[PDB]
Amino acid sequence: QVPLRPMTYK
Amino acid sequence: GSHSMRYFYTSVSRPGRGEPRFIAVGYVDDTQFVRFDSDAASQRMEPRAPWIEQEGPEYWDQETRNVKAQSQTDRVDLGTLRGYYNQSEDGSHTIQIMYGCDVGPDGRFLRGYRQDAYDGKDYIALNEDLRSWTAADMAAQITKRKWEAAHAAEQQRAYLEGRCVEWLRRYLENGKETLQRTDPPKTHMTHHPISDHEATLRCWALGFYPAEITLTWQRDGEDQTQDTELVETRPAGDGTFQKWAAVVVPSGEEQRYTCHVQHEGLPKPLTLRWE
Amino acid sequence: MIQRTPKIQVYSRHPAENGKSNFLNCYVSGFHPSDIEVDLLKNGERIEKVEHSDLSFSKDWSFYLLYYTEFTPTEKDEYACRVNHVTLSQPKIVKWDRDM
Repeated sequence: QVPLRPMTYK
Repeated sequence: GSHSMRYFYTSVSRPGRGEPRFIAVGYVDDTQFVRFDSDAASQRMEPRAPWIEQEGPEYWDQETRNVKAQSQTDRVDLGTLRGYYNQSEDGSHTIQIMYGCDVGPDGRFLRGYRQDAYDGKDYIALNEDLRSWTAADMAAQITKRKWEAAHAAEQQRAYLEGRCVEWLRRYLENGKETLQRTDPPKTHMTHHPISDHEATLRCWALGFYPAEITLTWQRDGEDQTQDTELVETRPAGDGTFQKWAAVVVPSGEEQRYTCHVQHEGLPKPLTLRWE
Repeated sequence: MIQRTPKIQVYSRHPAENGKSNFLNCYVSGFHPSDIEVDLLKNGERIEKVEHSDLSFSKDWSFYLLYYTEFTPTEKDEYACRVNHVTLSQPKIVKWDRDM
């Protein structure tokens, strides 16, 4: 299962 | 033994030719189980292994939405990094991301990972502590600062130590007959005279799993690692792997050469001799 | 920017035996960027409807890919892989050799 939400923008 | 779950994301920009191509693939050890490709018609997270197919519709709708949220993030990240390195708007650039967790034989969490790259080189990576970051250059330093102010690590750690291992253990159980196995390598030797004074001795390793293996050529017991040629381990396409190592020996001296194979599968390291 | 030349390997899933169904593989790894052009050939002609794995990468960020097709070898039929990539001068052709 992938994270529920993506990482903070770079 | 230990096991791991790992995902890989690749975002390739293509200015003028539309939005960037996004591809994601998931793995449990050396076995892929899911994939998302922006240039595919479905536009859905799809199954790549028989066992992941027991997951209901809600699972697939969730992975699709959350993996699409990821393409969205990478799409704009591609833009800002272009800025950071003051690169032209017409060039093609790529962002690669790998992340996952390892668990031991008892299913316990060993470690988590999260590393990002820009144009084929390291950009920024989460440290083993899952609490601090390591920027590779001054540009990634800008991202490191933003990521700290947002407590991004906390979010990553929560996943890597929680849902990551929870689902890793689940997949290992759901596909136990296929994932918890080791296929020992099948080995044989080939011989190719290069001239009337030289010949090539190639040692083969076929149908083995996991992919990790060691092939070595010895002469009269003496290790020959330097004159030995090795190819990159490759997939047979059926879940097993292959690989070979070769050595050029004087015509008539092949009896003195031995191939040693090491693999998790085989109880004991094999030994092959010509003739 | 970084550029790496793909390593090309052409082979069959199982040891080749005339008349027996098998799979023809072309594995390209260690390359960068990801754009790459791969084709399996039979008697010089491009084989239609070839499948390939999903772009993934290794430790060093270099990509790897597998192009495959289901076939059954014959004594006369000849196969090969054709590959192009920014790192290559022109399309590179590697013939399949059973008894390698």
